[PDB]
Amino acid sequence: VIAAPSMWTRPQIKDFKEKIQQDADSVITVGRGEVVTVRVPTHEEGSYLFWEFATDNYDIGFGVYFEWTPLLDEIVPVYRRDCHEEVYAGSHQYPGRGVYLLKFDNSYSLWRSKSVYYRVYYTR
Amino acid sequence: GNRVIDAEPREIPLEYADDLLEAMAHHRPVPCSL
Repeated sequence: VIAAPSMWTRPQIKDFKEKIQQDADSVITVGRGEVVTVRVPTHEEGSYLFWEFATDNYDIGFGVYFEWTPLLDEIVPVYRRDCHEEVYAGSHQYPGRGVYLLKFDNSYSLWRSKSVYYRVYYTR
Repeated sequence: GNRVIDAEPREIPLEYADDLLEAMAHHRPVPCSL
């Protein structure tokens, strides 16, 4: 079937951001009421997905879906995360060949844009 | 209220290994569902 993911946190948020900042495409700017989907294909040489993310001043909705290759599976349901006080991270086991959809939901914010610091991984 | 980005999964750097030790030392599980 489909394996449950693990999700955790850690306090080194200023450290994390400084490493990520150095990369151009590892920092997204989600606008007012915006929803930025990040399509992360399964690596043919991989069996697990990992993710790290954070923001600077405000929270943001975050969840993860899985697209089979339009059949979807809700890996992590989209709820708001306090990724501005601690670094949010998690892992999940590939169920097959597909594309992970990392949702950064801001639809609920009428005035504030969110500066997302993120990075994705994989393990053999 | 929508935008799609494409990103390849990177590989865990060997440099950030001491970063995984502090993680496990401080990793505090959170619920996936609230």
